[PDB]
Amino acid sequence: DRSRVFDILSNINIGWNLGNTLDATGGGNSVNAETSWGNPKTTQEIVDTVNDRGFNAIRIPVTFANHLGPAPEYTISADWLARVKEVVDYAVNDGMYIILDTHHETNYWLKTDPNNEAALCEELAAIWKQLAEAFKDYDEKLMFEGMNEPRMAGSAKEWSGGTPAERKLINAMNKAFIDAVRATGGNNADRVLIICTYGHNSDEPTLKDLEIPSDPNIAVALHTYTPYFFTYVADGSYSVWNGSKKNDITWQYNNIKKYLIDKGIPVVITETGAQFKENTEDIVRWIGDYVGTLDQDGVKCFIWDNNIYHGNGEKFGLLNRSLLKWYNDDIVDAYVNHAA
Ligand SMILES: [Mg+2]
Repeated sequence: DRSRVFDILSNINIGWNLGNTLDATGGGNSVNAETSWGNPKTTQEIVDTVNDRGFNAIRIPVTFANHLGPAPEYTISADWLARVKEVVDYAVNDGMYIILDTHHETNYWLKTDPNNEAALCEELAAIWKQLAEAFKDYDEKLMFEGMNEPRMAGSAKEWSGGTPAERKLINAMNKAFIDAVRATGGNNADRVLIICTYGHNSDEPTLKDLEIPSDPNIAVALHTYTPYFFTYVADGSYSVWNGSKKNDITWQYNNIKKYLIDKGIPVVITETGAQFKENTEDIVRWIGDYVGTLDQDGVKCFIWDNNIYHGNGEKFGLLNRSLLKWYNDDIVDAYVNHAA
């Protein structure tokens, strides 16, 4: 029975990612990494604003690599650990549901070479042991997500669920993550731990090869920016949403129900969203079809928000953090009022 995890997740309206922030990789071994991709330093007020709008869950992506000491201890720089804790505490201060992950480790040490399994598992465990210790006394609203889109960057199947060998490696890494956290005890004994597929991919072969831990306090995370050609800008992309492509969402969701939901495994969509293409009305309709599909089985999602809206880049921005005002209240309304 995994009902405790379902109970905790049911308290979430919809979630929000503090993107391009603690996950940013500039600045070297410095707290300045946080602002290295152009976002302002996070404040209590920024977090309050997210909560107040109706996003009562926040995902805090963090890239640790540059703040780590040498193997085998991989000691997290004290200044960085303290700053990560400060940001998590903004959310705890507001009684929010929280996901803390490791993030762009994939730029550094987290390269899914099956021949390097031991070193990979050991580094992931060494990092999570330290995080679990730091947050050992935190309550059940704080969840850990072991990895983010773990893959081999540049590989042929980087974004299609990788290879069978890589997927076995992911299973091993998910276990190492769970094992390291549970070993620290305290509230970490039953904290919700969120494992993932290769690249957070949700294609059938990827789901089919996913090992499900016997640990009853886990959830499986996926990233479904579906359809890719609506949500991203690429040759072949479109900004119009009239429902004709809803099938792309339905098909994929059916594989998620087949392999996870209908088996009683908790699923969380820890990233999704649609880049702004001067198509407010279309995104509002897509949200209805996409989030409405997840709502059928009470699956929760967290929206990616990188604070990019007017400028160049992937325009996932929703909250203008400097002004504490939302870039687009119609899109934001559709998200937070999804259950209405
Ligand atoms: Mg306890």
